[PDB]
Amino acid sequence: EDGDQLERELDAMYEHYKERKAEAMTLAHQLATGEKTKADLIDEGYNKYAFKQKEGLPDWFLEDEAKHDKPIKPITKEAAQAIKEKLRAL
Amino acid sequence: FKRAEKYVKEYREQEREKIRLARIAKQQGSFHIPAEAKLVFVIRIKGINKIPPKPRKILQLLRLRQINNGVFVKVTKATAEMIKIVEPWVAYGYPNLKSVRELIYKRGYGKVNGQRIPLTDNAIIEENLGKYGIICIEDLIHEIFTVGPNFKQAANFLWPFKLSNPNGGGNREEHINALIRAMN
Amino acid sequence: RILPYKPPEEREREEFYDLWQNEEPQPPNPMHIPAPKLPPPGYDLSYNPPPEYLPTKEEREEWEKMDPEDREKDYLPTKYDSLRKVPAWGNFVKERFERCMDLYLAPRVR
Amino acid sequence: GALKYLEELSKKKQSDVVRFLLRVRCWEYRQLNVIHRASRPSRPDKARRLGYKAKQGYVIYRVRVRRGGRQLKYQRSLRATAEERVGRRCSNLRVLNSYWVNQDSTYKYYEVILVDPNHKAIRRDPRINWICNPVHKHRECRGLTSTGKKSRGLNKGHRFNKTRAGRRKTWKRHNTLSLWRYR
Amino acid sequence: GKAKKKGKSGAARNYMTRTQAVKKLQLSLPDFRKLCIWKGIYPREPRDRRKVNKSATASTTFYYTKDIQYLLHEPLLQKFREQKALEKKISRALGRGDVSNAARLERNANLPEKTGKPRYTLNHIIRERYPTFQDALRDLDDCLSMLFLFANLPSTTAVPAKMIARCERLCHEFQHYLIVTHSLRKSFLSIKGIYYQANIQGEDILWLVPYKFNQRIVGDVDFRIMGTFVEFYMTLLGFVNYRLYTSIGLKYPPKFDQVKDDQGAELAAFSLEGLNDPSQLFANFTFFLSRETPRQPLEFILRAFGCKRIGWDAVLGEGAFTTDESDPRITHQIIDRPGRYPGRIYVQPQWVWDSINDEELKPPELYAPGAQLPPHLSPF
Amino acid sequence: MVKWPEYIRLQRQKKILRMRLKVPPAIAQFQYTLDKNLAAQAFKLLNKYRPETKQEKKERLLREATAIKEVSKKPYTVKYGLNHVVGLIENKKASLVLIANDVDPIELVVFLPALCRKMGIPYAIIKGKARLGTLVHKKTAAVVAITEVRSEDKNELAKLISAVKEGYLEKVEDTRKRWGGGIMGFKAQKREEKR
RNA sequence: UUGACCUCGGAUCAGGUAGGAGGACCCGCUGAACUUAAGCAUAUCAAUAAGCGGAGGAAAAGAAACCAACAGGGAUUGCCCUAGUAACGGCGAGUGAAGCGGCAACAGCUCAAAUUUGAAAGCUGGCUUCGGCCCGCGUUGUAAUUUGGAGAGGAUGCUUU
RNA sequence: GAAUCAUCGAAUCUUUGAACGCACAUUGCGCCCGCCGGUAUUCCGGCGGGCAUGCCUGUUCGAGCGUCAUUU
Repeated sequence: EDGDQLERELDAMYEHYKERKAEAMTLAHQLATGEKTKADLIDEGYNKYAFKQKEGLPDWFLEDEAKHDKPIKPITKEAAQAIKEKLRAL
Repeated sequence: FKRAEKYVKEYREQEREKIRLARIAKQQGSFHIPAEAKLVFVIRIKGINKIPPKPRKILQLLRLRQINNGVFVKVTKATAEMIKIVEPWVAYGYPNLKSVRELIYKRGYGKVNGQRIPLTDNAIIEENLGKYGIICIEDLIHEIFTVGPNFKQAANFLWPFKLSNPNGGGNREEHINALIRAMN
Repeated sequence: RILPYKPPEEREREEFYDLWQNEEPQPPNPMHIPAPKLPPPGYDLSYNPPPEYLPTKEEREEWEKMDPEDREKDYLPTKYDSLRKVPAWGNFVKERFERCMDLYLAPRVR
Repeated sequence: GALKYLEELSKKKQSDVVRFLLRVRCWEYRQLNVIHRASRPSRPDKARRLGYKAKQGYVIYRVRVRRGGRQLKYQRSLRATAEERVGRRCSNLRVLNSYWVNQDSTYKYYEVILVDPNHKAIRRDPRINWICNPVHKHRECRGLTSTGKKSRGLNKGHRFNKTRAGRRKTWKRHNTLSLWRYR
Repeated sequence: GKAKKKGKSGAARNYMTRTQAVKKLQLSLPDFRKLCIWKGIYPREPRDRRKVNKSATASTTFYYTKDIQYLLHEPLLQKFREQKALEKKISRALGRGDVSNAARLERNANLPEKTGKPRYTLNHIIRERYPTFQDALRDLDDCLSMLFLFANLPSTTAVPAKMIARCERLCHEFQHYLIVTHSLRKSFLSIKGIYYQANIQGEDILWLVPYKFNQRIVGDVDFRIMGTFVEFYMTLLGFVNYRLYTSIGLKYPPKFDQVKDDQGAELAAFSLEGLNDPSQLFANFTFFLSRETPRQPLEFILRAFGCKRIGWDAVLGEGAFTTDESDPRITHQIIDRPGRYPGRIYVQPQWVWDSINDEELKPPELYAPGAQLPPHLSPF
Repeated sequence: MVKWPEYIRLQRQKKILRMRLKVPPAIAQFQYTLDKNLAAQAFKLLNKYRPETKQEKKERLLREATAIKEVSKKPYTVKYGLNHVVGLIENKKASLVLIANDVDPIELVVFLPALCRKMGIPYAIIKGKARLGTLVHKKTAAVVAITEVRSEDKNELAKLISAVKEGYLEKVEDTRKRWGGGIMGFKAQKREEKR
C-alpha cells in the first residue's frame, strides 16, 4: 500500500551492492573580486536543474541524479591554487 | 459485502412476485386445460434467491430444494393451482415413455427409513413396497406412465430426480423431452 | 467465388469411406506384443449352475468377510430361480476400468 | 490535432510537465542499455513528421552517446554517431532518420527510425521502395541522413559556395589542369 | 583403444522411463496418457531395469524408445497445440465479451458435447493400428462390450448424453447387421450380464451387456480415460459397421426415424434397405414378450435367429406387433411372473435361452412357468 | 541475499518513483480516477453501443449484396481514435469523453482534459486502455467518445452525463490544480530526518 | 481462481537479412611531414599522402529559407568565359572564388501537418481443391484526398477513361 | 554422331578460407533426428540430415503485486 516495505528491500539491496562493489572556489573568487554580484549569482543559479526534488526521493535515485546533474563551469588557475592551499593540511 | 443495487433489485422482485401472487389468489384458479387429470414431470430452476411463504410451502410439499430437482405429478385442479402459484421457479410438461424409462433406469433411488439407496435390486423394491401390487422397477415404470391407484405411494417411494446441470441445451407441451435428454 | 448468404439457422441445421481402400498384408513386427485375450466365461459364472458348483453358506460368509482383491475368484456362484431375481452386478464398471488400466498401464511380457 | 498539441509541447519543452517527463524518461534510459528497441516512439509527432509509419518493418531504436569534446572537436555530430552505432548494431535495417529525444550531463539520447528492406509490405509501398533500393546501403555511414547533409553543407547560396556540390569534388574540379586539343 | 562408458550404452539407450519419455515429448501427464492410449503404446518390461537406469525402482515403468519416436512423429501433436491455442482464443472471446466471435470460435472447435462425434480425426491412427479388418474384428470384443456398457450408462461431464446416444445408435446398427446376417451363434447369460458370441468372417466376437438396472458408480473411477476409450470404440465401430454394410450391400448409415425413436421404437426405429440352422430355428414362429421379460435381449436374439413376428407390451416399446394378448396369432408368449389362452403356449426366457443354445427345441413342458427351472449350461 | 531480475527491479523502482515524486497537475488529475459505479454505468451504455466487429460487418455486407441480387438510418456507434476524438471535441460534436489513465506516452493525453474542459464537453478518466480496447474490438484505445445515440437512450445518456459532470467533475474539480505525491513511508521519514 | 493490456526474455520454431572481396571513378571521418619563403617558426605543401567506414554503373547533388536590383532570371550537374577579377594574406612567399553570359542535358514529385467517421475502406503470415478461408499488425492511425507560385468543400456545366 | 571442338540454359562440386557444433598444429572430440553392415532391443564401425552470431517479421512458450477488472 504505502510501499515502505518494498522501498526498504530496494534500499537494503542497494546498500549490499555498494558494500560488495574548484567550481565553488571559482564562484567565490568571482563574488569576491568585483566581477559578479548577488543578482548575477541568483541569475546563474537559475539553472536547468533548478527545483530538483531531493527529500522525498529514494537514496539510490538521488545518488544517480547527483552523479549526472553536474554542470561544467569555467575554472581558473587562481581557484586551483586556492583549493590546493585549502586542502593542504598540517 | 452486498450493495444497494442488490437491495433494490431484490425488493422489486419481491414486490412484483407478491403482486402476481395476489393476482392469482384473487382470480379463479381455472387453467385452459381439459378436466381430465394428466401426467406432467416438473423440474425446478433457480429463478429468484428469496421465495414467498406460499411458494416455499408448495416447494416443501414438492421436495425440490436441492439443486436441479425434478419429479412427476398428477395434473388435477389443486396441483394445477399449486403449479400456477409456483410458476416462476418450476418448468414442467408432458413426459415421454422413453423419457420416463430412461430417467428411472439411469437415475433411480429408493427412500427407506430416511435413506436414499439406488434402485439396484427388485428385491429391495419389493421389501420396500411389496404388497401394493408392484413387482419390479418396470412395474413402477408402467404405474408412473399409466397412473394407477398406487401413484402417490410410488411418488413417495421414489427419490426426487437430480438432473445433471446442462451446458446450454412458461408452459411448453413437449420440449421437456429435449430438456430431459439435455440434463440426462 | 462467394457463396450467397445463408443465415445462422440454416448453417446450424446443416451442421464415410472404406478404411482399407488399398489393403495389402503386413508382416507383424516381433517387438509388438498383443495383449492376451480375456478367458471365456466359465461354467461357474452361470446364474443357474448345477448344484455341485453351489458353495456352502459358511464359505459364502468367509468370502464376504475376506477383504476385496484378496480372493482367487472375484465371484462365487449364486442360484436364481428367474431372470428377474438376478440383480445387476455391482462392480461391472469397476471391472471395465480395471481391465482398461491393465491394457494401458500394465507391462506386457512375452 | 493531437500531433499539433504534441508539437507545441515539444516547442515549450522546458515547461514543468515536459521537464518532469524528460527527467523520468532520462532515469529510465540510464537504467536501460546504451542501445535498445522501441516498438513505439517517445515523441510520436516528431517520429511522424520524420517519416515513421505504423507498419510492420518500421522500428525505433533509442541510443545514448557520450557528449563533450573529443581542444579538437569531433566533426561528426552525436546524432550521426548514434546513427552509425545503430547501423553496426542492426546492419540489416536501413536508417530512415533520427531525432533527439533526451539529454543528460553525460549522455545525449536519440531515437532512430529504421526500415526493413526485406519485408514485402515495405517492398509494395511505393513511398518506401526507394530505401528498398540498393543505393541507400548505410546512408548513415555515407552521411546521407539529415545530420549528414547539415554537416556537409548541402544548401544553396553564396554562403555554401565550397560545399553545395561536394567539398572534395569541388576541390578536385578546381585543381584539375584541363588541356584541350586546340590550345 | 577407446574408453567407453557403461551407463551411456546398452539398455539405457534401448529403454526410457515414463518421466524421461514425457519430458522428451513435452506434454502434460493427461495428454501424454491420451496420446499413448491412442497410439496403443504399452510400457513392457526390460530385461534389467538397473541396467536401463541405475537409479530405478520396480514401481517405475519404462517405455520403448522407438514408440516414443513414433509418438513424436504423430501429427496429433500439432493438432493438440492448435486445439490448445483454440481454447486460448475462446477464452479470449469470453473474457472480452465478444459473444458472436465466441460462437464462431466454438463452431471452429466442433466440441464433442454438441458434436456427439470424436473431437479429433483418428482415421490414420486406427489404420496404422489395425492393418486388417480381421484385426478390427478381433478388437471388436472390447469395442462392442465397452460401447454397450456406455449405451447402458448415464451421462457425465466427460461423456455427453449426445455421444452416449450416438453410441446407442451404433450398437443398434450393429445389432441390425447381426440380425440381418444371422451372425450371432452363441448366447450365455450370468450374474454379470449377457455374453454374445457371433461369428463374422470366421472370427469369433464376444461382448458382454449388463442388465437394465441402475448401476452404481461409487468408488474412484476416471471418466477422462474412459471417455477417450468411448471415442476409440465409437469411431472403430462406425468404421467397422460401414465396412460390414458395404460387404453385405446394405447402405450406410441406415435411416432411423426420430418420432418413432422418441416414442420408444429402439431397434424398430432404424430402417434397413438391402440395396443403395439359425433361420430354421423359429423360421415360422409368432412370439410375444410380456411386461417383465427383457425386451431388448429377447428381440435381439429372436431377430438374429430369424423369428419373423415378435410383439410386446405397449409400455415396453413402440412399433411392434399387436399388443393384445387375446389375439390368436401369438403362438408363444414369454411370461415370467409368480389370459391362459389354450392356443398360446406360455414359455420362459430361460426356455428361449436353452432352445437357442442347444438348437434342438428344448421342451416347453420342461421349461413351463410355475415349476423349478432345470440348470442351464455354458456353451463355452 | 537473493537477486531480483533487472526489468522487475526497474519496474518496481518506477512505481516507487511515480508514487514518491512531486507530480505536476496534469499527471495528478490523471492519477485521480473516477468511481466504480460511474465506470460500470458508462461501460453498460458503451457496450450497448459497441462498434460492429469484422465478422458481423462482413456478414451484413454480404446481406446487402444478396439483397441486391434478389432503407436504413445513420449508424450510431462509439467513436474511437485520438485524432478523431480530439477533432470531434474541437467541433463540439462529442457528448461525453472517456480517457484512459495509462497511456504510456502520457503527452498524448496531457492536453485532452483541458481542451475538453474549455470546449464544454463532459470528460472522465477511466482505468484501462485495455478496457477501451475491449469496448472497441481492439487491443488498446487511448480515448473514447460518445457523440450521438438513438432515441431509446436519450434519457440514460443525459442522466449519465449529468451524473458524471456533477459527481466526478466537481469532486475532482475542487482539487485538481495542485501537485500530487508526498507518500513518504517510515524509512523515507527516518532517512529525511537523518539527512 | 480466471481472462485480458503492457513490458521483458527463451525456442536447433518459419521466412529473410550482415560480414568478406573489390575499391580506377564516388560519399564521409581522421589526418602528417619534406619543401618554398636561398636561415625559419604563421603561412605553403594540404583541407593532400598514409589509416578507418560505406555504394553503384555511375556515385554524389538536386527541385530555392536561390540568384539578383534586373525591361529580370528560375532544380541539380559538366565545359568555355568571368579570372588570376573580387576578396584574404610574416600584404613576402603567395592564396584565390562566385553572379551574369554561350553552351550540353533537361522531369518533376512524395510526405507531417484535416474527421472515412454514413461504417480500417489498409496490410503481414499459413491453408489451400489456387477460388477464397482464417491468424495477426493496427485507432498511440494502415487505405483514398492534400503539400503554399497550392489546396479543400459545395454549386455548376463541359470534357476524359 | 568423332573431337584436347564450339555454344552452354542442366548437373557433380574434396579440406580450408567472411567460415558457421567444439577444437584446428589432431583427417581429433561433441549433442539431436534416421539408416546401414558385422554374434545384434543392448556391442562396434560407418553413412545421411543437422546444431555460429546480431537483427526484422510472424508462431509458440514463460515471467513480472506493472496493471485492469470479474457478487447478477
